[PDB]
Amino acid sequence: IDVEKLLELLIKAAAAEFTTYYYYTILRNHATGLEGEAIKEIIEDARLEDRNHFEALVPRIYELGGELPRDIREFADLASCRDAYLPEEPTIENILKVLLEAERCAVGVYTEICNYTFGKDPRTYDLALAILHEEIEHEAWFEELLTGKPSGHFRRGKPGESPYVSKFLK
Amino acid sequence: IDVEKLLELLIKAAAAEFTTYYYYTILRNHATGLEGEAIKEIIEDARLEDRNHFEALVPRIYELGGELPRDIREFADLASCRDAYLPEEPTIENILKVLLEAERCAVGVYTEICNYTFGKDPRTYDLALAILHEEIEHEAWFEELLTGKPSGHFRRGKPGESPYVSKFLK
Amino acid sequence: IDVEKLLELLIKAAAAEFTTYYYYTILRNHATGLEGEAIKEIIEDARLEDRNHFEALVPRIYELGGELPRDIREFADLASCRDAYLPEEPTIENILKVLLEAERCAVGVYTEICNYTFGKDPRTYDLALAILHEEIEHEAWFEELLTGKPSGHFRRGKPGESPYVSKFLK
Amino acid sequence: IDVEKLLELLIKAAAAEFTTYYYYTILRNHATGLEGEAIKEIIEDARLEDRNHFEALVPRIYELGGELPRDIREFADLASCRDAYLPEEPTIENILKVLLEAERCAVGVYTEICNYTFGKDPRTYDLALAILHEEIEHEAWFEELLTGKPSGHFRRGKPGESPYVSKFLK
Amino acid sequence: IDVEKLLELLIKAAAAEFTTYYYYTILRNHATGLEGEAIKEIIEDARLEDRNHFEALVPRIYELGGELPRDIREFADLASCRDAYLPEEPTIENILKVLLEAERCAVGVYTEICNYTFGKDPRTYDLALAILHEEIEHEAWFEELLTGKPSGHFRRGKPGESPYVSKFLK
Amino acid sequence: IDVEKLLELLIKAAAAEFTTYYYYTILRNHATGLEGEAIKEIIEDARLEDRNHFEALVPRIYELGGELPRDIREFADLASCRDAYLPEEPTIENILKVLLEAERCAVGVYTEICNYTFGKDPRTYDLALAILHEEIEHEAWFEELLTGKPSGHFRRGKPGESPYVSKFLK
Amino acid sequence: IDVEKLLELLIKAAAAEFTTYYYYTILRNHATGLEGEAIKEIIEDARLEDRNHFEALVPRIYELGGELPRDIREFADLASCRDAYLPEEPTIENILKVLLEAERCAVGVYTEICNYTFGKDPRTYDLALAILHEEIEHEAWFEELLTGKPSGHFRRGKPGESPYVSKFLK
Amino acid sequence: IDVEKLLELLIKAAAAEFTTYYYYTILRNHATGLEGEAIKEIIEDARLEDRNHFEALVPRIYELGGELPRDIREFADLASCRDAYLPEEPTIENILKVLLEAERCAVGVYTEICNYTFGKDPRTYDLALAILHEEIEHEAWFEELLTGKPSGHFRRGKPGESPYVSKFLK
Amino acid sequence: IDVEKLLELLIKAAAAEFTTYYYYTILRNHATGLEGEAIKEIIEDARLEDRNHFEALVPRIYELGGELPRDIREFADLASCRDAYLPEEPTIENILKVLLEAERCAVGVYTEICNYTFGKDPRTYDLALAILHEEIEHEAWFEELLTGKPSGHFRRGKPGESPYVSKFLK
Amino acid sequence: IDVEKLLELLIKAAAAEFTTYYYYTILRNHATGLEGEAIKEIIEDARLEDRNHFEALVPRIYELGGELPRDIREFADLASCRDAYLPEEPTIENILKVLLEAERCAVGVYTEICNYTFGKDPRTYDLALAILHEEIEHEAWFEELLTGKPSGHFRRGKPGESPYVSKFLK
Amino acid sequence: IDVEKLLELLIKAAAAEFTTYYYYTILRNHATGLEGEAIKEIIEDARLEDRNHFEALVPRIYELGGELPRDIREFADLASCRDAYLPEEPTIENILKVLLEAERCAVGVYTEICNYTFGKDPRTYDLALAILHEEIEHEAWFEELLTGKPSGHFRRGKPGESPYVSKFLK
Amino acid sequence: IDVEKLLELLIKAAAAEFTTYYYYTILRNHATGLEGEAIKEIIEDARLEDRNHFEALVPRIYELGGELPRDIREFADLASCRDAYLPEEPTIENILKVLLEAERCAVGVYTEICNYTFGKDPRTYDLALAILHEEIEHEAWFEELLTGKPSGHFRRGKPGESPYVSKFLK
Ligand SMILES: [Fe+3]
Ligand SMILES: [Fe+3]
Ligand SMILES: [Fe+3]
Ligand SMILES: [Fe+3]
Ligand SMILES: [Fe+3]
Ligand SMILES: [Fe+3]
Ligand SMILES: [Fe+3]
Ligand SMILES: [Fe+3]
Repeated sequence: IDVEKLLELLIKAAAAEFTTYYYYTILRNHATGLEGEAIKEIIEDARLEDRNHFEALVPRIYELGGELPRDIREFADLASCRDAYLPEEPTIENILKVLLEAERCAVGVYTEICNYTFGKDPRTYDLALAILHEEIEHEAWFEELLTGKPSGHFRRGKPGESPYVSKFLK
Repeated sequence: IDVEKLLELLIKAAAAEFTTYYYYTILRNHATGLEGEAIKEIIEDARLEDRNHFEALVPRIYELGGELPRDIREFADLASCRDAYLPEEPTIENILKVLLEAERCAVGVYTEICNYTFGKDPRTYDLALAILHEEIEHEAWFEELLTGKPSGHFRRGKPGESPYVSKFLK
Repeated sequence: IDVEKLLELLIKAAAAEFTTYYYYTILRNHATGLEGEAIKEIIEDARLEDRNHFEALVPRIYELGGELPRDIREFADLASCRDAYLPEEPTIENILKVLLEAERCAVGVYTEICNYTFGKDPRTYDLALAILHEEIEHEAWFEELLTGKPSGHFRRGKPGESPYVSKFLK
Repeated sequence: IDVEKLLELLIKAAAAEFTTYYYYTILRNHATGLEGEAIKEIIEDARLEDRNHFEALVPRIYELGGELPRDIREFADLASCRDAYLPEEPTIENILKVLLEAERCAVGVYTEICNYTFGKDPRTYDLALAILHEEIEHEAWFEELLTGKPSGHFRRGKPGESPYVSKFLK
Repeated sequence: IDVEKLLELLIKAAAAEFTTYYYYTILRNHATGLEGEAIKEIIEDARLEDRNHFEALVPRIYELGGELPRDIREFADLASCRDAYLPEEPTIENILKVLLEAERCAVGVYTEICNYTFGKDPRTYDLALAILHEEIEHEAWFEELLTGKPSGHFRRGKPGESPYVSKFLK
Repeated sequence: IDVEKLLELLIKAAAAEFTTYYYYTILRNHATGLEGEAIKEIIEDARLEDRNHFEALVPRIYELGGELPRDIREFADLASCRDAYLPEEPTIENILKVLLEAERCAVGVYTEICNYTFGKDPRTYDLALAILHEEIEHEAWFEELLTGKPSGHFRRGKPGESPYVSKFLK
Repeated sequence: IDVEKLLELLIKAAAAEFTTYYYYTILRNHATGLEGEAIKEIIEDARLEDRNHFEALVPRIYELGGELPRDIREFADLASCRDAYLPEEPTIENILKVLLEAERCAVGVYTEICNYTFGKDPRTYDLALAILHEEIEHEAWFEELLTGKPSGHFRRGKPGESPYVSKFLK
Repeated sequence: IDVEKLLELLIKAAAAEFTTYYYYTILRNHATGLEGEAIKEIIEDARLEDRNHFEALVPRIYELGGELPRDIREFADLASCRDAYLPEEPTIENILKVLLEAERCAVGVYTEICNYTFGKDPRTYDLALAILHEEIEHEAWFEELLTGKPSGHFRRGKPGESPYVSKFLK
Repeated sequence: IDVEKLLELLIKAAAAEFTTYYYYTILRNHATGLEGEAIKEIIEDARLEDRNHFEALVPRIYELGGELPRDIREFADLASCRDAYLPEEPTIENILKVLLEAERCAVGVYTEICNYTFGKDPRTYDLALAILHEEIEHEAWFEELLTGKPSGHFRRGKPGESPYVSKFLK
Repeated sequence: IDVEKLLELLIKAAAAEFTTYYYYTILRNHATGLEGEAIKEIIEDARLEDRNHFEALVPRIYELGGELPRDIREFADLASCRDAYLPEEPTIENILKVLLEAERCAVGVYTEICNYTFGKDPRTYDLALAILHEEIEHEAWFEELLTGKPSGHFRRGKPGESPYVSKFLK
Repeated sequence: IDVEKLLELLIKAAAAEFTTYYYYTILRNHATGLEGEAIKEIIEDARLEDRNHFEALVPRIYELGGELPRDIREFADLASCRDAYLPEEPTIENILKVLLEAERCAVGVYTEICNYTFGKDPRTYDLALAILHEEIEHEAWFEELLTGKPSGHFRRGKPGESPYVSKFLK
Repeated sequence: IDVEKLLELLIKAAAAEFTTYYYYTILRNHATGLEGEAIKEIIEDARLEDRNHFEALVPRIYELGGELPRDIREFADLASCRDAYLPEEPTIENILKVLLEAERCAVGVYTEICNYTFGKDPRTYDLALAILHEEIEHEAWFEELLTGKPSGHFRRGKPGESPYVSKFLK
């Protein structure tokens, strides 16, 4: 494995998770009214688990000899996803669209990392797989709410449970 | 008490609970969208408690000298209720209709067993009464969601609590 | 501080909390249907915390040399708020209107008590402040549900948590 | 069963429990001195369990198609017991007399409901029986304290345990 | 109900439970070897739950105006069962025979009490029913071990759980 | 990956787990006598974990765009294993034979799914691997009991622990 | 050590604890009125810990090759203490006298066993010492209540804690 | 704020709490007999919470640049209260008099500190307020026991709970 | 109070906390070697509590009618503190210098907010006071490590305890 | 006490415990079949508690100025017991013979240490006594399984409880 | 035993523990800087356990008919150790010297008490032994930190665990 | 896969873990002084997790048809690592060198096993991967302490947590 490339991938994914922890706060606060109370706890579940994803990526970055960038704006500019901005018309459907685009991008990032470390770096692969479980379940929550396609998921009992990444957490 | 008749009643009710544990899984997965997120945890609450009802009926069946049937298809064909099939147009209102018919039938089954063992078999009566509490509360949840008639119930804190049948559970 | 005036304020506020514990029960039971399941746990959260507010006001009343009135009808007639009556047309929006008027009055009562005991009676001030936190958060829940204005609150994990008044509770 | 009669009985008993939750607060605060510290926790135990009795009666009332009355004064005027007023000479013995009259009336109310729903409405019967256990134990506590007749009861570990009605509570 | 007769029944049953708590200790210690390790935890489960049965009968005896007899030998001589003596040849099969005779007698005692208080004394009936659940499950454990007839019971997780009588325990 | 083939494999394996949850109940109840008490908790451990396997397979099926079949008999007819029928001579050795054939088939099913999704679908692979851990340990328990070959496993502390699949459970 | 003598001492002390568990039940129920509520929890604390003393003595008896006697009346007749009979005039002071005589005898029994096994049988010595701690604290509770001599003890948080003998308990 | 003056106040109050932790031990041990068992747990509650007050004052003293005095006798000589000496005639009423004088002095000390840091040092003010809550509740317990004036307080569940100062404790 | 000014103050302080949560991660990772292991848990304690400070500021911002800025770079540019950059020579002493400058600035920010809302906005004042407690204790930890001045603080038991702000957290 | 002799005794006993932790693993894995499932948890209980014995001996060795030997083979060669080798014919009875010889030797080792430190080194004596309790109970388990002599012991609830040595453990 | 001599020894040792609880607070606060953070939790562990030693000595003093002295200065003047004064040059090494002298004196005090009550007063002996365990482990912590001699101890998980004296604590 | 080769690898790795559990005890005890207290808990964390690694390897060895060797010296001679001997000059830096060589060897062993079972034996691969996570984190702890290279790890909350291997543990 070319380890500088994996370090770029991992830093970009961790910037995606950190920015996501911010933008989801904003999105959570605008899920308002009767429809929004339905999706608020789900946004909060995804936001806390994603910040846990950041908390799991950083130790692996420093394991491989990389560092987080000096400036937090450099970090934000490195995000592998685009910013989950609040829509101009922040309806519940428009917000769900933004959240679904974010978790679809996140699934792709971690699929890319797993397809990079498969049979080559088992620790990073296992970590990217653990985050990929939770990003797939994030995408399913928001795609069932926005489109109605049944994907059989439930709401975590408490936000930030992160059942698949917890063994990388303290 | 004619104990073969009570054994038929109890086996038929346990087949109702086992099939219900399956069909409610299917119904749970199709409660989708913004309206469905409202009723999903309630379907899950009823599904887990009903499978707990099966888990409480089987020991009493073997107490009285009966057995579950050899083949699982024989068992399913013995269900005292009709199959809670997914409706052809699986809207939230049509699904609530199916769930309400299932829990109304279940209330009738356990009313029948209690009216059979009253003053005659106190253990089976107490057990049928404990399940009857939870089936009455299932019916009330779904009738408040479908019709709006206030029956004063809340959502269990965690699915499968089964507060009335727990003392028959392990 | 004129302590008979503070005792009137505190008794009137405790009658507001006790009556509110009753009327919110009624309002909780009529939050029915698909929209009402969304607001039921929020009504229950506010009802239990408000009865906890009564449970915190009574010890301070007897600290200052006051008593609850002999007759429970005298007590109800002393409520600093108006009765959160069930609306003639008990829709979800009309019920939210009633709940929001009740929690807006409650915020005003406890603002008045804090503006009375500020720098003068620190124990009563701290207690009125603790209740005022929870009444402000009640008002925000119901104003976000009724109007959509984002005020950034979540649902307590379990009803009656009363995180700000708990240190006055047993 | 004539269900309007059972609804009257159940509403009157729930008004008895709600008023009792108020009047026992007052009685608790006047159990003072060296003798009163002995009976205070017992008054608190009975007060919290009785308010739990109210919390268990209301869901059954709305199950059967009844409602709590619109006005809280109507409710108080419906109490099946007389008001546990603070005695004119509020000695420990006079207060125990009042508490014993209240719990003797409560035992009679729930005996009446059980004698009404026996073999006829098993859910309401089971609920009235669960409250009747705790009202019998309330009467025994206060009759042992006032007269010395041994009835073999202990103090609940924590107030409001309600071991017999808990399965109807949330 | 003739209450002196019910007091005799209840005192005799409580002597049965107290003596049983002793004799089961002895029987537990002689369940030795490879076969006995299988039945030891089951003997211990039944012994602790039976002593819990004594702990639940005594408060009801003093509720009804009765007392335990002055002398512990009078008490032992009042046991409604015969003494679960260690067999002359204390094999695992002979010990199981003794345990099964004891729990069959206990089922009969509590069936007799329930058939006495049915529709007449609901508190004592509920208590006798709760003990009767656990005595029926004791009989089933020992009859499955001695004869092999399937009655579908499992081993309690911890001895003395007493899931049916716990609400009468402190 | 041809996703309809993986959906067939996953539905067939989930029917195997659901039928197994039924048939193991029956097998559990006939593990009787002194020898059977030894294997009962082990049957119960495997039965509960297998029903947990069903509870983990269904969300992945609806993730991939599949559904459980409409009718529960269709589902049972799709089981990748043969029915763990009670043997004609239900001795402890014959029952162990049936249980060992069932868990050997289950190991083969999940080996097949893992050999299908390896390096191709990491979420389904991880899930099939988690179930495969527990099916390998089921096979080892029953092969040590039936043949005596040491495979170094212990009994789970509580049934249905499912230590490897729990992160897919709620 | 002459081990038959130590076995006599240990069997006599265990009969003292078993009879005490009975007689303290009776004494507990007659600690009535305002004064008795003060001493009831203390009687209950001593009763449960003493029955725990029986539960710790029996394993050591069977360790040393002894057995509990065949008949429970033989056992009661072997008690190293005299029977804590209910006094003819069962006042709170007379009951405290009886309880203090019982715990003074118990302190003497275990002092005798410790003075027997000192430097000779360390396991039995440690066990007799652990019971002797709790019997000394029982005597101090009852001597402070009856005479007022300060011995600095508090009430255990929950009855039957047995902090010194717990490591011999299961 | 003149910070040396606040440091004197805080050191004097912490010496009051440390000496109080000693003298309350002595007072606790002499609350003997039937009346004293009533007040013992209340003395223990106040003693442990007061030693917790010392544990909260010391970090704030070292925050502000002060130190505890070198010698423990200097410290004791700095106590803002007078020594809660055991009365010459240590009756329950005389001991309650001493305890009430101590907690009345403590309320005055912390009122003085709060009136010093109000709007000037918010951390010390909040800390002095938290201790002042618990000292007001100490005074109320002892004034209700000694005089009978109802102040509506209960006994903490466990000694040293310190619900208001706990957030300053470790 | 001019509420736009308080909203600026609160948004700037929340940007300080969010950036601090990032920069402290970086600082935590470079506290290396034998000296750094001493300060790592303290950096982690401060980092988690500061991110909790962000989690408490956002609900109050949306209460007062403000919002977090659309872009995360705008947010970072609004931080009331300067960026806790990793020093060019990242020794343990240089890192402690940076951490101490950050927590000294944070103490000043929250002193400014409290001096703004004192007697004017009690909810925001209480919140700013709760954060100010934890920022004062952060400054004391780092000033004791860097200079040796005794300020009497200990290490929180687990990172992110936030004992003073927890009642604002979920 | 000659402390080099006590250090030899303690090092030899700790080598006995460490080797025993290995050999019991092997013995545990060969307790197979229907008889072996009975004794497996008992072997596991003894193995974990014995490794806990090693964990308690090492701190006392370094207290007295001794060390564990440099090489792990030197350590194994110092074991005060002989190696609990797997028997050539590893039947359940032959394995029980080996386990009983090991725990009989262990009882003798710790009897020797206690007879060495009695009245001379109280810390080491107390530690050797705590291990001696658990070794006596190990011997009793295996002697009841192999010979049937009743010694009145039960199975620890969870392996490695070590109730007597836990206060020396971390 | 001459009990006045043992009472002197026990009162002097309890004054040593109480003064130590004060002086260790002071010593804890001056363990500053990078080296001091290493020893702070160890000082806190010893300080809390020593105050627990005081909490265990007082009940035994009042058991034997002794009392704590009337005045707290008399008590401090009775300390069996010398005052653990802050050194004139309070370096980490000088502070460790003071702490090691204090715990060496404490080991000698409790060795003296055990050598006094050996075979003569088993309760006091057991108590002095329990404190002597913890004082030996205190001495080992400080002697390993000051000199480097390996004595194999670890840091208690939480301060004031007091694993050996806890059974004397409430 | 050639299964005898994998059995050699797994037995050699389990001997590495068992010997490591011994040698780390020795290394832990010599991490003395002010610097050593910093690294002691980290040595203890690694030692307990490594012994947990042994506890996870043995069941997989007996799954695959292998056994631990008859003699514990044969086992030690099979260790895939070299013995982590105490250095001749046991400074903190020399001890860290030894620990880092041990965990670097362990990372290589488990990398070798994973590179052997990849896509071939998924259970053993998953197990070797779980141990490899914890061995990589062991190496990072010791390399950050010895060299200062930031690898972003923290100290486990309690020793032997083994977050990655726990699902293989009981
Ligand atoms: Fe993410
Ligand atoms: Fe059902
Ligand atoms: Fe019984
Ligand atoms: Fe006793
Ligand atoms: Fe104080
Ligand atoms: Fe901050
Ligand atoms: Fe000490
Ligand atoms: Fe390892």
